[PDB]
Amino acid sequence: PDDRVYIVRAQRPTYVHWAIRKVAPDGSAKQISLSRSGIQALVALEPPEGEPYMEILPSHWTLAELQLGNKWEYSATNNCTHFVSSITGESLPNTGFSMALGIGALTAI
Repeated sequence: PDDRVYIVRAQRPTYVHWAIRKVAPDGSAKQISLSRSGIQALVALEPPEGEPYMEILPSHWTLAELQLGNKWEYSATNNCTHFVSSITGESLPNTGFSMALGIGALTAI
């Protein structure tokens, strides 16, 4: 019940990565966003990366965690901003796609 959950923002070289992070009382953290396996984008845990942008509800974590391993169809109009916004209801600037790299910008697992 003491877990805190945030939208986090990580500036990457070609685009802005958005994620959801859960921080435990002991300061350990988990983070979910979009990654890829080869050419397949997907929802995945990732190392905590980036700066807290906005605190949100614990229930938002559950929504993200329930999507782990789902496929994602990655595009200019469907990227990490949309993943986070669809969970949280928060508007984020559509900064979350790399025109130069497209899906290549996502971290490989």
